[PDB]
Amino acid sequence: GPNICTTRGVSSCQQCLAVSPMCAWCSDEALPLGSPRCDLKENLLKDNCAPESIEFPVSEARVLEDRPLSDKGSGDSSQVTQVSPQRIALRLRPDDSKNFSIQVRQVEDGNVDLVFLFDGSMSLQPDEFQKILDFMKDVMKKLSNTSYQFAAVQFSTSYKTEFDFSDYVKWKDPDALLKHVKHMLLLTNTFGAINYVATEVFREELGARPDATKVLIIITDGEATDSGNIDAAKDIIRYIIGIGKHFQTKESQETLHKFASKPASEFVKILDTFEKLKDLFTELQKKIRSKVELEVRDLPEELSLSFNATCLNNEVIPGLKSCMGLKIGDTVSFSIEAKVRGCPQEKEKSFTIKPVGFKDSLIVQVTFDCDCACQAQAEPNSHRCNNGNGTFECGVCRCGPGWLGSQCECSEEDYRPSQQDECSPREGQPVCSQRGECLCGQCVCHSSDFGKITGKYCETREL
Ligand SMILES: *[C@@H]1O[C@H](CO)[C@@H](O)[C@H](O)[C@H]1NC(C)=O
Ligand SMILES: *[C@@H]1O[C@H](CO)[C@@H](O)[C@H](O)[C@H]1NC(C)=O
Ligand SMILES: *[C@@H]1O[C@H](CO)[C@@H](O)[C@H](O)[C@H]1NC(C)=O
Ligand SMILES: [Ca+2]
Repeated sequence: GPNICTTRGVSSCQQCLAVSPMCAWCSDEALPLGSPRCDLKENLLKDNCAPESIEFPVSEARVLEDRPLSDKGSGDSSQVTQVSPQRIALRLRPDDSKNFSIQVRQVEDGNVDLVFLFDGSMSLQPDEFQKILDFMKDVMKKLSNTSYQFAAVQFSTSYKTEFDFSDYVKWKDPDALLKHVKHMLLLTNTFGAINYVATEVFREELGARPDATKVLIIITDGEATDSGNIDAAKDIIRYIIGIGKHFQTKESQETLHKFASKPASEFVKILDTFEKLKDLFTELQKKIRSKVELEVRDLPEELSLSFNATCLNNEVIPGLKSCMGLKIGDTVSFSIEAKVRGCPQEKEKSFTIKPVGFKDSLIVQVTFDCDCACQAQAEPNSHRCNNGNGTFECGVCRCGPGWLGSQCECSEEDYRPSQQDECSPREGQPVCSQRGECLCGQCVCHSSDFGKITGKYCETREL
C-alpha cells in the first residue's frame, strides 16, 4: 500500500519534496531500475539507500530577537519591551507550516493621537455648540498628564484646524486652545472634513506621533451635505456621534455608518440630548486603550495564516486576533501558524506582526526551502543518461527533448510502461524476436547496415 509520496509518480527531487512536507527522496545512483525514490525516510531506508544519499529537509522556526517583557519598575533604557519575541527566522517546505507564539503586555499606558472633528452647522444652537466645546475641554482636562495628545477641527462648509498636536503639547491649556473657536454656522461636508483630518492634521510636522493610536471623534447633529469616500482615513479609529432631532429615526442614524469604524454597534453613538455628552466619553474612554489588536503588515501573497489567542484567563479562542478589556501590566499570548502555497521564487521575504498603537513588533524572516542539495553534480546530459540526452541530477535522469524513460531512450512512447510483456507474443518466448531490446515496454527493432526490420516484435527484415 504505497502512500502519497510514492504514488505521485515523480520525475525529480524538487518535485518529490513538493508532493508533501513529509516526503523524502533517494539519490543512490546505483540502485535497481524499480524502487520508488520518493517516500519517507524509514520506508526508503528499508531499502538500502545509504545515509547521506537521502534528501529530507524539515521546516523550522528559530527565535532571534527575544527581549523579555518589561516590568512595573520601568526605566526607559532601550525603551520598554511590550512585544516579545521581535525577530523570528522561519524556513518552510513546499505547502508546509509550523507554529510559533507571541506575547503582548502594555507596560506603558498608551500613546493616543485624538482629534475632535465636531460639527458646526447652522443647526446648532449657541448653547449646544458650547456644550460640544465644553465636552472637548472636559475630555482634555481630565486627560492632561496622560499619554494623550489632542487636536480639534471644526467643520461645516469649510474645514478649519482650531489647534493641532504641536499646539497642545506646547500649552496644555484647553480653554486657551479653543478660545479662538468661532461657530461656522453653515452646512455639513463630513466627507471632505474627514479627509482633512486624515491628510492635513495627522502630519508628523504638526505634532503627530507616527506610532500612536489614530483616534477620530466625530460629533454631528445632522446628515452630511456632501458626497465622496473616506478611504484616506481607513487606518484611523473613528467614533461618530450623531446627536439630536435629525437622528430620531433609525434610518437617519444608519447613514453615519459609512464614516464610523466597524463594528458600527461600537463606533456609532446616537444621542437625543447634548447633556449626555458628559457621560458618553467616560465609557468610550474605557474602550480606547483597553484592546490590543494585532496588525499584519506587508504579508506575502503566498503565505496563509492562523491564530489561537489566549486572552483573559487562559481563554483559548482559535482564530481571534485581538484580546480586549485589558489593564496596565496584563499579559496576553497568541499562537500563529503560517502556511505557504507551493514555493515562491523570492529567496527571502520579511513581514511584520505588530499590535495597533504600539512600536514593538514581531518581524518574521521566511526563507523557503524547496530546492534539493544534490544539484551539486547536476551534470547536464551525462554519460550515464547517454550523451546530449539526459541530466543526471540526484541519481536520476531528467531527459531533454524527445527522450524519456530510465537511461533516456523513449521516442514517442505510449504514455506509461504498465505491462512490460508488450515485447513478445507469449510467456515462454524470447522478447523482440531476438532482434532488439525492450525499450519502454515496446519492442524497437535493431537497424543494421544490411537489412531493416520494419515491424512490431521485429519480424520482417525488409532488405
Ligand atoms: C503628573 O503625573 C505624575 C504621574 O505620572 C505625577 O507624579 C505628577 O505629580 C503629576 N503632575 C501633575 C502636575 O499633574
Ligand atoms: C489552534 O488550535 C486548533 C485546534 O486545536 C488547531 O487546529 C490549530 O492548528 C491551532 N493553531 C495554532 C496557530 O495554534
Ligand atoms: C541526444 O538527442 C539529440 C536529439 O534530441 C540527438 O541529436 C543526439 O545525437 C543525442 N545524443 C547522442 C549521443 O546520440
Ligand atoms: Ca447639521
